[PDB]
Amino acid sequence: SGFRKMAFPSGKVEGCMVQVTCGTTTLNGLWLDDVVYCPRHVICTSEDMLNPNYEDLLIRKSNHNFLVQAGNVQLRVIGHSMQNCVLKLKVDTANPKTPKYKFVRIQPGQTFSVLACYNGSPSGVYQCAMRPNFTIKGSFLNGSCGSVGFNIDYDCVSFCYMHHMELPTGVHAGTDLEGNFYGPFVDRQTAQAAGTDTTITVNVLAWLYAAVINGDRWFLNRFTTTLNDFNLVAMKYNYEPLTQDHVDILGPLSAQTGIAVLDMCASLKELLQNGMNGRTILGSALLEDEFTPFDVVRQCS
Amino acid sequence: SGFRKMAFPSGKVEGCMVQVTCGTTTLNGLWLDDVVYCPRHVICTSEDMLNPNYEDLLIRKSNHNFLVQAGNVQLRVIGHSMQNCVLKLKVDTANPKTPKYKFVRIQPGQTFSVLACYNGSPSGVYQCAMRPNFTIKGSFLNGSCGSVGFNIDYDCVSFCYMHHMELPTGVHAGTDLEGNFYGPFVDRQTAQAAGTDTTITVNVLAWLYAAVINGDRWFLNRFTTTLNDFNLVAMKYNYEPLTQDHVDILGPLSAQTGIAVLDMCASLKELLQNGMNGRTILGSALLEDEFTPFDVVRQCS
Ligand SMILES: *[C@](O)(C(N)=O)[C@H](CC1CCC1)NC(=O)[C@@H]1[C@@H]2[C@H](CN1C(=O)[C@@H](NC(=O)NC(C)(C)C)C(C)(C)C)C2(C)C
Ligand SMILES: *[C@](O)(C(N)=O)[C@H](CC1CCC1)NC(=O)[C@@H]1[C@@H]2[C@H](CN1C(=O)[C@@H](NC(=O)NC(C)(C)C)C(C)(C)C)C2(C)C
Repeated sequence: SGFRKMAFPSGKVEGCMVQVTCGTTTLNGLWLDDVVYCPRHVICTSEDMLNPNYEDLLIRKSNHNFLVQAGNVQLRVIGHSMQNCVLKLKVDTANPKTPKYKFVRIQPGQTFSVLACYNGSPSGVYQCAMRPNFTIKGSFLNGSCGSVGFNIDYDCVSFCYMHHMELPTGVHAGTDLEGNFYGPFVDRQTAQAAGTDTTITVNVLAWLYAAVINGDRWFLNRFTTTLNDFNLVAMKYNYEPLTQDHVDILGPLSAQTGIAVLDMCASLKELLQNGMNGRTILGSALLEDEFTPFDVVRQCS
Repeated sequence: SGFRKMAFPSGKVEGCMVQVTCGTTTLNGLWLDDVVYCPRHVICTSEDMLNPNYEDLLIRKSNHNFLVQAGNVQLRVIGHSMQNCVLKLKVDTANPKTPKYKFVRIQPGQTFSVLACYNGSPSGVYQCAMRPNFTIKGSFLNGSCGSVGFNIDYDCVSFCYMHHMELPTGVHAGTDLEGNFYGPFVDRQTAQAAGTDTTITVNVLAWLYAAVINGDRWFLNRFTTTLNDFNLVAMKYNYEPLTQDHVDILGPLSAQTGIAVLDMCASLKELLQNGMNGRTILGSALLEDEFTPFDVVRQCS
């Protein structure tokens, strides 16, 4: 019983966090086998970041320009390369705490846990969703760059995010672990517009199913809608369109609760048109959209 | 920038979680040095739990009645004792992953991270507050008993909660790590009334300071109140009284933001009397009360 924003246990990732220093710039790195991954702008001075040519900046760097600290132990860099927006520092020692892992590039609307780190030391863990506009609403201060986002499936850590930058609205942007940014952003200190964000409709529906599983039921009704009629209301309230693939994904939850997906859409439509009128769902006065259907099944086990 | 419900990194606790089986009952245990701590009702059958005499039930148990599994390895119990509502199983092996640790009994309104576990395997981590009525609003399913709550300060894990039971409202109750329940509850399957809960006033104020630190400022005003006048409004809205000790604790946050504690009380009073009128604070449409002043200082670092 109960429903919380639940992150994955962070131990397997904690053992991979290191500190990377280049000149006067210090941030976090991810130590897997004998490679340390970190944002490539660790090689930049502040005046470099305004319009950097990373090829030129890196060609002027040597292995001894990179100071990597794994706790108390300093790791010797024996090689460096650049992949997209990440820097790969080959080190002399294989991380003995390397878990079974993969790199994955996630789709918008998917969730992951973030291990916030500073100077290579983990500070906290929390859940985030990749927004439809490919930003994330994290909690990041100066020094958090290189912190990673991840999911776990049995004994495998799927890394999906590395933190690079903060947007003027206080939201955050970064890359997959192969250095490709999510969204249209670039690692250059220049005006960059984030797209207008939207609400992740399939996640709101999954969260409504979690509420029913936990006994929150006041929002249900006997009406129904068509998938096409629901999407016309969703468009008005800046919700993402619901597809039949979304309906199929919500299959197991609909079967467990006995509430057809299109029936739950009718209840969501009324919540959008009427509001909640002083009531709450799972302790929230807002419609919550950073729980995936998998997140609900996992926690409501 | 940003503000999230942030749990402590869970790695140090993950290495302590084991599985304890007694007959047909299986739950989680905490393995520290050569002792395994778990809820004492692991020795109960379902008909025992309706009105158990734990002294009689335990006197009929032997060491070989306790099956402890640490991952793949089975731990041999060489001794057992009962402390309040916890069972202490002495094992033949000292846990090599034992962190620096303490047992602490927390005050209501304090927060902690929970590592939800099933069959000795960590499932997720989230933040909880000890409610004024000494329940917690966790996320616990069958098999989660023995999961622990904790805080971390540098390299020391302060354990403060072990999970025992679910209340009919879906809220949760448990003990400190020395077996003393929080609140009036007992580990017996009998009607037990939880006290009427209240809102943790000092935490709401801390969260309002976090909002100002992050640029959420619409709720401020130029009014002020007296501590006595504020507490009269707090009593009407089922908020806990604010003490001068609470005011002193909010000192560092008030100094960082330049907003006097009693000035923030005036803004909270207006939020209570008027509502938020379709606005949000730190992404919430409700006044949030499970962030302590320490939680804010830690995350808004
Ligand atoms: C990390 O590298 C770190 N050391 O933790 C750092 C985190 C930020 C939080 C303040 C310091 N990231 C950057 O410094 C990042 C590097 C330059 C500029 N960066 C920013 O995050 C800037 N944002 C920004 O200019 N955003 C746009 C370009 C306007 C959209 C800050 C103004 C927040 C510093 C680069 C390469 C993007
Ligand atoms: C744990 O021991 C476990 N194995 O995970 C278990 C968790 C609950 C969640 C359903 C199983 N806790 C108990 O079984 C606990 C043991 C008996 C009864 N318990 C309950 O949690 C019951 N609650 C309850 O009766 N609450 C009161 C007494 C009405 C306030 C359940 C009805 C939820 C099983 C004891 C000793 C309290």
